Amino acid sequence: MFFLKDLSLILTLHPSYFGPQMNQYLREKLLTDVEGTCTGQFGYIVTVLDGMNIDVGKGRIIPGSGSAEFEVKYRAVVWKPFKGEVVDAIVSNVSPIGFFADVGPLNVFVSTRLIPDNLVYNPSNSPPAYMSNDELITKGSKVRLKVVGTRTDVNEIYAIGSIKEDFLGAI
Amino acid sequence: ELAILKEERTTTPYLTKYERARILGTRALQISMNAPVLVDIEGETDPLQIAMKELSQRKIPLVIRRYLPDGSYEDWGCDELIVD
Amino acid sequence: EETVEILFEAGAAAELDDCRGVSENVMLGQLAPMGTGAFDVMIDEKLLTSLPADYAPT
Amino acid sequence: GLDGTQVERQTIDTIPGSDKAFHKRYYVDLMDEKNSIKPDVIEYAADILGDVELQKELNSEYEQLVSDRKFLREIVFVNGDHNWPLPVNLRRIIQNAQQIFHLDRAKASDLTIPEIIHGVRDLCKKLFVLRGENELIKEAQQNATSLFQCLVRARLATRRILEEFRLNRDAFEWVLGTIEAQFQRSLVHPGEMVGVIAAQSIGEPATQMNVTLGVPRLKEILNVAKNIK
Amino acid sequence: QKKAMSSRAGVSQVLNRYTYSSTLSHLRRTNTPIGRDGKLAKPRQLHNTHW
Amino acid sequence: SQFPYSSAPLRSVKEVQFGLLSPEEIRAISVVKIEYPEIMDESRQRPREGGLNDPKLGSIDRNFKCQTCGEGMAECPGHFGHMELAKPVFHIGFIPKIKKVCECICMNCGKLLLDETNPTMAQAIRIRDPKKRFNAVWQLCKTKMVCEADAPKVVSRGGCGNTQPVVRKDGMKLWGTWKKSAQPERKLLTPGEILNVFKHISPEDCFRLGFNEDYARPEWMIITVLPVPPPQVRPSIAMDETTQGQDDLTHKLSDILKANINVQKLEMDGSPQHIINEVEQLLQFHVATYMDNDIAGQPQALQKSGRPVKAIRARLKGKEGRLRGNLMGKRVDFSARTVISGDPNLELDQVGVPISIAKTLSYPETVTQYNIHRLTEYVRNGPNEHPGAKYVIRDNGDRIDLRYHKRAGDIVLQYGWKVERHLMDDDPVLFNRQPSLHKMSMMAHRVKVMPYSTFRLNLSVTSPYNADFDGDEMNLHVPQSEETRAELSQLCAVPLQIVSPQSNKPVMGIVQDTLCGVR
Amino acid sequence: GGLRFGEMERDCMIAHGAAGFLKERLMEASDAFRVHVCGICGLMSVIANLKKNQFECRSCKNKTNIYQLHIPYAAKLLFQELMAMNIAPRLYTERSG
Amino acid sequence: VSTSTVGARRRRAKQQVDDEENATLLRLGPEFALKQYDHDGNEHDLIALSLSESRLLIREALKARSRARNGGVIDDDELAKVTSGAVANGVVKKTLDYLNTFARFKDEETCTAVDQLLHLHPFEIAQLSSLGCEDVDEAITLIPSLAAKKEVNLQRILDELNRLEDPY
Amino acid sequence: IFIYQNNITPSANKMIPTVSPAIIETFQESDLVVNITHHELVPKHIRLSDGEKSQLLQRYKLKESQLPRIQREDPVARYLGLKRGQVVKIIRRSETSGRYASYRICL
DNA sequence: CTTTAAAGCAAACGGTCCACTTGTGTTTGG
DNA sequence: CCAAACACAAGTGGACCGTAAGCTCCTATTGCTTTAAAG
RNA sequence: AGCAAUAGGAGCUU
Ligand SMILES: [Mg+2]
Ligand SMILES: [Zn+2]
Ligand SMILES: [Zn+2]
Repeated sequence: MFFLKDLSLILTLHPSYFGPQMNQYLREKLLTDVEGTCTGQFGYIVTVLDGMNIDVGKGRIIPGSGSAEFEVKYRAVVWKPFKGEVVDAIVSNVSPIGFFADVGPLNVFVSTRLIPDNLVYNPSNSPPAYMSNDELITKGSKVRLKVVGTRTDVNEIYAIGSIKEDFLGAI
Repeated sequence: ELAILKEERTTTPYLTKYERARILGTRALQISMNAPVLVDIEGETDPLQIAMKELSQRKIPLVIRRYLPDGSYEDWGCDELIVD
Repeated sequence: EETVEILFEAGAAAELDDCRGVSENVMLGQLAPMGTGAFDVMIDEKLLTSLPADYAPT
Repeated sequence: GLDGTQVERQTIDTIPGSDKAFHKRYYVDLMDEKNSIKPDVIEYAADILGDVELQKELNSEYEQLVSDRKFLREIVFVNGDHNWPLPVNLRRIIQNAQQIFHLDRAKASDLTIPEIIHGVRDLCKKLFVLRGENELIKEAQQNATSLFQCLVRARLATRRILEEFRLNRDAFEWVLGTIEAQFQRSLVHPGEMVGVIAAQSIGEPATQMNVTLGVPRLKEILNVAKNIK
Repeated sequence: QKKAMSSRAGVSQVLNRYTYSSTLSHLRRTNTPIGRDGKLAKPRQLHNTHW
Repeated sequence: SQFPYSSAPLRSVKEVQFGLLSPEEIRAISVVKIEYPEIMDESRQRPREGGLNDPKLGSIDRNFKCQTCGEGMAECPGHFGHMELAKPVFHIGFIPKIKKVCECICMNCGKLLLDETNPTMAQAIRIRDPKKRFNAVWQLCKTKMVCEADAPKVVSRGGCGNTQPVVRKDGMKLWGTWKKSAQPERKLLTPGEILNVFKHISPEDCFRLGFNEDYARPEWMIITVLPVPPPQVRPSIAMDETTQGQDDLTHKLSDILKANINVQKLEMDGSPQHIINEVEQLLQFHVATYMDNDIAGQPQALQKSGRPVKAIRARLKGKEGRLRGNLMGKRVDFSARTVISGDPNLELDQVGVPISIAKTLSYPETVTQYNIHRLTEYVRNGPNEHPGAKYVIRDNGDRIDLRYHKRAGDIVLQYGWKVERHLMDDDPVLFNRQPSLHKMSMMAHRVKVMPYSTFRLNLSVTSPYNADFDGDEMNLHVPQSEETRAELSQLCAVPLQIVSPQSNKPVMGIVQDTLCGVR
Repeated sequence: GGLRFGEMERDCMIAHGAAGFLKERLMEASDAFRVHVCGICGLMSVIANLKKNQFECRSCKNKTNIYQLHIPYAAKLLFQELMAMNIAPRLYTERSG
Repeated sequence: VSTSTVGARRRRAKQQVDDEENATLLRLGPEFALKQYDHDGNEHDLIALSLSESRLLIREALKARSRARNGGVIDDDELAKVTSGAVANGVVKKTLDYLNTFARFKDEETCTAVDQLLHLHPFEIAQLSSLGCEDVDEAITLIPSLAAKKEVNLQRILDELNRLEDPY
Repeated sequence: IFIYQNNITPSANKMIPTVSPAIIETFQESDLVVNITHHELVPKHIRLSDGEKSQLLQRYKLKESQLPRIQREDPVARYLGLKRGQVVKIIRRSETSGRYASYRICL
């Protein structure tokens, strides 16, 4: 789920870059650096509210190196899942051992054992998809799916859900 | 929060010896790191002497943050402190 | 003086060292809040933005 | 508030002497013709005699000098010593001013009494050891520079400036401006490690040194002893 | 050997052969093992009986 | 920049928080349990895992890496192990404070003998300083010889009513005299019983005596598991090209392990009560002298050479210990020393530097667009001709030694690179004579390169140094950066020290022949 | 070998107010080192694998709050000996109170 | 690297079992304290954003930064482009399309109305604006914490919500 | 103020502080024979008021513990009836500046 | 019958701090 | 108002820790001996 | 592209 997060990023600037439009160069550096990164403690940083109007303040020269440090404080929006929270999605992949659903920036895959047993897979249908009597899961469908697991890998994270519970699955 | 407004700044208006020494060292390191030079470079190649010329012409772009014993501080640009 | 006894007493009482002294900053190899290290040097923006636009980062 | 390299021994001239010598050096009289300024030193000599709106300022100056005399004699230096280390050396300032502006030929001086008095008053209100509009700041600032103001007023007295040193207006402005700047240069810098400097300044003389004296006595003092030799 | 502490040190020294007089002096040297732990300047003093 | 890139941000230490290490955290930060005494496996090539040279503890070899962090000898800090003790033992550096807490508290129910009811202690609690509070509570609470169950209708404070012992110290054994009611039965207080009593102290009780709930818990002053330092702290050495003896700490840890195993050979079989005490006391003594081998009134843990063991405390104290011998002062690179000579023809702030020293010492000069021709001339000149250069540092830290490089003509200097050129004329160097009694005994001079291996000084500066030319030697320190060059030239320079603050008079004058000649 | 920059040399540099020169003598002209500390426990118990870019304080079960510090190697050795005598010196990079 | 107002969290001797997450039981982690702070350290109420406020904020920020880039001079598949980097564009495009596929409140007017009506724990406050529910049952079973508060009002609040819900 | 002759025994002395809200101080007659504030080495002490103490602390951006201190048992604090937290102002001779004002806080 | 490896075994004078001894005072209870 | 025993106050003996700075060279020692086991 | 430690003794300049 998306949270508005106050966060900072300390930076280092070479003396060669010490020109008259420096602060805007650092703003562009921040926008390139942070727009897309994952952190295990926050989630996923999709955008930044009021990107061009971040205040870099006054940087301090590090004694011995001559490079500037900036505590660029700003308020942004981050998206983090939590186990036991219900999140909607749309299926991306399909496979006999389960399917993938894109959640926020990520993609969630649900395993075969965690699926209502009235759902039956089909490798021969056109289009290929899970079926049932009165239940359908095809590409482009919506899935109100619960998260029951999230491993934190620094670059890309993955969440494994479960549609075995009531009020969940095809919608 | 801890910064002091430019009106109630009660420190000396004069650059001290330690501030001058450290400012010159830092500027010399900066110019020696291929930083742009604000003064007109005529003859000298030593980064420290270039830094001295810039300091005399009030063209060194640095700020001294003078910490008080209670943790608060005052900010003075080098160009507004008076150099002897 | 009394280095080991003082360190033991500091351990046994959970002393917090504020690292404002000279010797303490010396043994950690840091800049002492002394002489040239009694202040900080920031980067001024108001004076910098007067430079020619061609001396800029690319 | 001064850096310890910046002070030099100077005589405080209001301290020594008899009251008659004090009176003759410093007291001026406008109505009284003889005890006034010698006429042959100033342009405006004839305009001086008989005035009152100027004898008031002269009396205020003389009373300030008597206040300094009493203060130094009764509170600070009760035993009469008047040669003390102080900031900017004024003898050297005066002699440099004489050299630069060529004070020979005993020329008519264009330096009026009210301008002298107001110049010295403004100077005495321009020696900043502490800056701030607070009230304890003002009290500490005036306590800081009381002795140096006593020196500057004992030296730059109207009779002395006009007769003994014969400064004109240009030399006067130069002396005042130089006193401002050199006093501002005599101040200790924030960040000074006065403790290490003091420790070395005390310990080094110990390397060259029935009352107990020298190293054992200094050891008694520093190793605070419940009984001494 | 196992009681090197609490034993007198420097009782034997390498004979100084830098020059002849240095050898002659080293062969006639004397040492009072008072030790430097103690600032009593009295035993360091040239005394009348030294004549 | 000579450190390989790490992604964490670099910051400096603002606060140091001392405290004890709990057994839980000692076990937690460890990487391998240590139980086997014997150093090598069986004299058999990469010794026994779980011994004192486990590769998990870290690498001390140049061509081997740490099996815990996978880093070279340069970067690996070393890693701690742990070695569980069969019985708990006192920390040697806390026995007096263990005694004082034993005297203060109730040794049966773990409660302060007096409460806030008594106003003297009710105000002794009110000291903010832990040490003053502890002193003010111990000096009152030490004399009440019972844990009264009623605060002075019957209202119970929860106390017990057991009498208090008169604690005494005899070596490492804490005796406590119970004067019942005649014959006061004096019994030995073992570290384990005191540990059990100490675990019962409540957090607020703990606060009153002046300890801490998170950092210093009174039972952590009793050792139950012992950290094993990495081999970096106790490296081996080589005596004649094939032989090695372990450091004192290593043999001490081996002796402790032997003692531990002997303890574990008594509670498993017959032990007629005059061997359990002996062996447990052997463990106590080995552990004590592993930390402090200067304990009053007992023999010292000795080496088979007859010397005493170099304990950690002895490692830390004295002129030659860690603090004063390696932290307050230390040996430094880029320094020189030789006899000084006088030169009437030098300026006051000039020092004459021998050619050989001028070529041995060096200054790193960043390549820029104002000094590139001069630096390339220095690179071509080489490290055997003056003015030349000794090293070229690439923008990533790779050194190009110009001695062994046969093709010195084929080096082009890049911008931002660094050349460690020779010592040259007008370089500011710090110049110093011992003893340095005042700030003017060590001053910065401008260099002038000269033959004839002495240092040259103008004769008026020999007074602040207290130097003359009858054998004296003086030290020269070369600043290795621009900040230090500027600091030297703008604060320590000879012209700036002519007037001293000691007596607000000059210290340099005209001396020793110019004075006679001018007269 | 090198020359000893003893305590009185440090006193003279302190009197001169040359802080940068003193730091440079004692660090870059001598045993400068780099260590990693735990942002939670402040002990140098951080297991660092720089080529795999992975850090962990296993006591605190921490992999994200870890900081590096440049300190004298003699200071690191001092802290390790203190840890060997059960004393915990905790190096914290920010003030609390 | 990426840090926030959450600072020391220093090590007390004791641990806490109450550190695992369970979004059913109001356990979120030591980053979303019941009383947040701002970039000036001043105290400030926790923020738990529904899909509507967040969508409006992101659209606003993107169009503001586009007008800033343009010197002062319409679709999520285009509006997400303002970021830098292909991964950035992809993540913001997926997020924006997700917002426009489940945004029952497609305007600032109804977002303001629900803000007024709602202002109770901000978690469930936002989840009501995010999870359509017919009657009391879905709310009290999918969100099990509404039981032990004795201020429900779900019936009429949800009625007015689904009433204000625009067609699709 | 309870002026006594010979000794005040510690048993009696303990009742002195427990008699709030009144204040009891004691002096021995032998100590009072000479007034020590008239001594040349003893400069004039003037206890500050609460408002002036606050002004002093704010002017120097100070905490109470960062001031030079004076014991409540100091002969001039005892002579002045100083209670804990009260600050005296001490004007004294200064050979470098003429006049110097010192402030001490009571333990 | 000889060699190697591992384990065990000897005989200077000053001063801050801590509480046991020596001493004085209370205030219950008749 | 006065007798008393134990609550409460110092005086006193004898424990530890430290003793300028920097530098040079040379020289010796780095565990040893006895018993037991294996080839 | 890699030159042990600990001790004692004698010295140098203050
Ligand atoms: Mg000499
Ligand atoms: Zn009890
Ligand atoms: Zn940790």
